[PDB]
Amino acid sequence: DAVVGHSQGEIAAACVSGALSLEDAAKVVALRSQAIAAELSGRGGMASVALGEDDVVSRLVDGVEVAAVNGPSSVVIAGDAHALDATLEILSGEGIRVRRVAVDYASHTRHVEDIRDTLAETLAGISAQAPAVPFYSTVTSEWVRDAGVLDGGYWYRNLRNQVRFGAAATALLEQGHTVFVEVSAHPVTVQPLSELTGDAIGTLRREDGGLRRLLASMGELFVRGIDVDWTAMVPAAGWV
Repeated sequence: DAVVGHSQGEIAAACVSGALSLEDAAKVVALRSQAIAAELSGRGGMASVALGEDDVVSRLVDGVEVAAVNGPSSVVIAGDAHALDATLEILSGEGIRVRRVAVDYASHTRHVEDIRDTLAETLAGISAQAPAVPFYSTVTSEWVRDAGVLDGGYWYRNLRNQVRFGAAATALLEQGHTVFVEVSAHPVTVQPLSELTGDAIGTLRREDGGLRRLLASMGELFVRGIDVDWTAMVPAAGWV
């Protein structure tokens, strides 16, 4: 009924939602990942401060901007490494649970304002068709129902401007959406979503990326209430 994601998590959230062709989505993601590797590395990092937007912004130092609004009680910060170290020392002095994440590239900050023309050149005219499944956008916080509009400009803007995940999730909850199926190799968006709605199922986990975890996630989705076609996994046999 909809597919949601965060930044890079919005790539295939636009691919299988009827808003991207497979080949051009592959082109987009290859260019994005190579651009991230080439330039953004060694220019910052993410630190999760286990507080909401107001609490973290009351303590935000210069040079660091809120990475995204992930929830009224969970907001990550991103900025220059020295300011991150100072803010983390201050937070530890305050005793608030704060956790770095080993990211060498500062994402969705001022650093993105330098290679914008590169993304514009590389992502010009990508076949991002009109979504047969309408994804409520997060850059502008409204449903997009046009064909060919979603070019590399909004992709760069998602890569640059702060993502309003909390507002988008609240709007989706208020518009009747309840089931949030988190699909990745390890849960990252489950915690915030679950603290907001209490219904979140992750697909894979660390060290358990085999078939068994896939069937477990499918079973969780099936027991949640949605119907799944189990006949594909198991073929026919004799009478028992």
